Amino acid sequence: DWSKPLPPSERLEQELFYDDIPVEATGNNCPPHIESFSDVEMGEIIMGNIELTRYTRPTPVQKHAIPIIKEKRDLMACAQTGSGKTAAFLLPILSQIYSDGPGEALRAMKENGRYGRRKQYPISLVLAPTRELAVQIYEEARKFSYRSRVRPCVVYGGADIGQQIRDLERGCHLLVATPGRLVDMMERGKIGLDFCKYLVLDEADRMLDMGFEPQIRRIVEQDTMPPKGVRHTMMFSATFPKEIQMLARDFLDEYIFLAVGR
Ligand SMILES: Nc1ncnc2c1ncn2[C@@H]1O[C@H](COP(=O)(O)OP(=O)(O)O)[C@@H](O)[C@H]1O
Repeated sequence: DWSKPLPPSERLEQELFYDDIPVEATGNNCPPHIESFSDVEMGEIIMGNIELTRYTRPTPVQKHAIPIIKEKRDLMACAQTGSGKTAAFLLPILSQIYSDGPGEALRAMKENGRYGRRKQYPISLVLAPTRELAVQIYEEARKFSYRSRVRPCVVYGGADIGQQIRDLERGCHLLVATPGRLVDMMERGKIGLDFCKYLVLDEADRMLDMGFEPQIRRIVEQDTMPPKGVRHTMMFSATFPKEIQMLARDFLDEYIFLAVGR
């Protein structure tokens, strides 16, 4: 069902569509890396969209992070920007979702709430420090969710929350958001973190530099999100100061530390 692609759409494909660096990797029973996307199975939809995006081979961070996430192991990864981090986590996550489906849980619930008052339960949550990074992540998600049942969404401050609220209502299996706006959404009862199995923190060090830790601890520890060990968590940070080390200690479980040249 959720594994079978939908009929193509010329209109969308229009809209939608340095290496060999040594890597450090610490942790228990760390899953082996891939040299090509076909080394592991991610389904027709993913492989189909990888072709459309013209991704020949995985980048370094993609080579080690993808199989680790596929194996449902928590991850802490220090990689520079512009290294393919985004896809490194969206491909395996989206692949997992297509394979498993939404579940009879979120399925037998697609019809709740009232007209103009629907609560959404994202299966996946991605936190970014800025509207720019959030939008990028979001665009990459649309390309990989092309011809799939997954509907990506993105919310952030600095723009009307009204339009954003109306977009969420239409459905949201994967949510990209800046911490501030997401907290707003939750207080307004528009978002529930009860079924969130995938949590990604992109550029965590940048988020703390901006003082987003309170809102993030609020989002992850002071609410309804499944705890570590149950949910699958991934952290991406270019630097690794003590604050980030502590943030990883609290949010990650028996994780793998991945350093791509830094
Ligand atoms: N495996 C890949 N092969 C070829 N190009 C890629 C690959 N992964 C990402 N890119 C290119 O890099 C860009 C995305 O960079 P990005 O992943 O957003 O950096 P970051 O992860 O730090 O945000 C895309 O526009 C895409 O063309």
